[PDB]
Amino acid sequence: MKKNVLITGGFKGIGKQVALEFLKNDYHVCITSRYFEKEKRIPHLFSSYEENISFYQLDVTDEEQVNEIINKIVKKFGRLDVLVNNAGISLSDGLLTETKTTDFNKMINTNILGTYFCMKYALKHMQKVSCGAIVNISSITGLSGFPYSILYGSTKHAVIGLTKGAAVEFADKGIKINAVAPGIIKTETLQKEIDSGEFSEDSISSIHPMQKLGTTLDVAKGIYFLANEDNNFITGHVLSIDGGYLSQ
Amino acid sequence: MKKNVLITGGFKGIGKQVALEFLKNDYHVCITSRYFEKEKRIPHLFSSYEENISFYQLDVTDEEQVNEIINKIVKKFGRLDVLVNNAGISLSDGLLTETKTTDFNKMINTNILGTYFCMKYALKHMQKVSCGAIVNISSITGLSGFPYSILYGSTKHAVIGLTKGAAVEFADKGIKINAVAPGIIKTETLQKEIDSGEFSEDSISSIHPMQKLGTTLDVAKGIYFLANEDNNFITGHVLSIDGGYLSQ
Ligand SMILES: NC(=O)c1ccc[n+]([C@@H]2O[C@H](COP(=O)([O-])OP(=O)(O)OC[C@H]3O[C@@H](n4cnc5c(N)ncnc54)[C@H](OP(=O)(O)O)[C@@H]3O)[C@@H](O)[C@H]2O)c1
Ligand SMILES: NC(=O)c1ccc[n+]([C@@H]2O[C@H](COP(=O)([O-])OP(=O)(O)OC[C@H]3O[C@@H](n4cnc5c(N)ncnc54)[C@H](OP(=O)(O)O)[C@@H]3O)[C@@H](O)[C@H]2O)c1
Repeated sequence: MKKNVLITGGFKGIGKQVALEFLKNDYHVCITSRYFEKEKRIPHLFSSYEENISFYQLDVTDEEQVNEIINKIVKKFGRLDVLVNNAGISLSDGLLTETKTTDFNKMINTNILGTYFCMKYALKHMQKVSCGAIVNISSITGLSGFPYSILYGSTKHAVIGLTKGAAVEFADKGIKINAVAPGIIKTETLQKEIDSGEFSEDSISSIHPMQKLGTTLDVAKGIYFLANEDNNFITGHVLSIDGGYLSQ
Repeated sequence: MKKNVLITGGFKGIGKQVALEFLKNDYHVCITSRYFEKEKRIPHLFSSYEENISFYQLDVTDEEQVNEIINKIVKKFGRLDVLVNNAGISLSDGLLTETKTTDFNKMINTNILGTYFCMKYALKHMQKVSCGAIVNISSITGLSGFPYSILYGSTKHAVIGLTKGAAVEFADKGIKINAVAPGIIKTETLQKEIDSGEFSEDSISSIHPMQKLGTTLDVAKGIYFLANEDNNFITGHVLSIDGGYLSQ
């Protein structure tokens, strides 16, 4: 009876807040981790929402598993209203000439191929019912040049390419496909790097015109807006959630 | 007491639906017309919301009147949470070589100067309280070249310039300033232009990848999202509401 959303992730950072936002809006939420040990955290991370959450172990770089997991979800729930491609990694070295090819391949595998696999199998099902929403997560580095994050940015550019291409291809099938482009977001990972003193909050906050960091809630709200049933006419679009970064 | 929004318009087309959207979300709404006689329509257009609506006669091309009306609103309500620059005109002729300078100046006056005047005086007030949101209405023609709508397109490009410029300028002052870029929207005006027979619906909807026209609700929903209290980190952005038009 509830709309059903799959988030690649859900246990930390942006993904957890995305899960919470859909839960607060009466969705059934499928969340994932590579680690089966995370399933037991559910009643404690999402106190009152436990009954509306389903766990799946999933590595998005494993195409066969992506197909299996999405098939399982469709079989169990008989619907797949929304896919949120949250899973992503950033392996930041130094300048381009010092970067490791193994790092770039890992980012490609997770950020590009993982998003591609999830789209590919989600769309096979969404096509049949001529409805659904996909929201991909890019970055400001997906729309501009960012020193020391060139390779990550390249993958996030590629994500935008998958978003716009798929959008145009599936536009007449009533499926919406959009992306968000967050600026620097204060996740748990960043908060502890600030708390360990070796990273000044104001130092990184200053790259945004708004002179503050983004929150996981800022991102979750944008994703929810693009995904919900009241989105009838927005597709192929990249929503910047960046404190004004891309406008200068 | 209630959040207060000013819309330049409110009696027809996109502007009416924007009023309705803010009303449904518990705002007090100031709506305007150049024509004082429209005020008596309010109990009939907005049956159950009449108590939460205030009428102001306003021509946005008259800078003195813009300053007067915004001052009167702030004096009476003691707040101005949101400004929506809805007022705009399209005077289409033929190719660029056949266009009338008088038509261009009219569009410049309403679409560029009107938006600028309202921003200018709204920001003098919002600056004082370090909060507020402005949503401007541009167009897909503000982000692409559109034969036979070159002059209108030029004014809507200019709107984006005002949007991005002010966003960066006021970002550190807590004020959000964004725009929407709608595709072709089925308003009352368009509905009857299809009814006359000069246009087929399928004919003009075919320019959008989604193969349908946008609605006034589509636009109102996008505007509300950018304007509401839960937008903390989106500024300087142009939200496309165009059935995928700009993604091709
Ligand atoms: N943080 C930022 O400032 C920022 C800015 C712009 C964009 N983004 C993007 O936003 C998304 C979320 O970032 P975040 O900072 O919230 O990340 P995070 O806190 O590091 O969490 C990463 C999430 O992705 C999952 N994941 C990673 N690799 C996976 C794989 N191979 N298969 C399945 N799941 C995998 C993790 O699941 P398990 O570890 O439980 O398996 C976890 O849920 C990413 O795409 C990121 O690039 C982040
Ligand atoms: N319709 C579309 O497909 C479309 C697409 C992209 C963008 N837009 C833009 O969206 C906005 C609304 O369009 P719409 O189609 O809803 O327009 P509409 O139905 O023609 O309504 C025009 C509105 O603008 C007001 N207005 C016009 N000139 C004014 C002036 N000099 N001073 C104050 N108010 C003035 C009118 O008020 P009174 O007549 O009551 O004085 C009315 O409320 C415009 O900026 C338009 O360019 C529309």
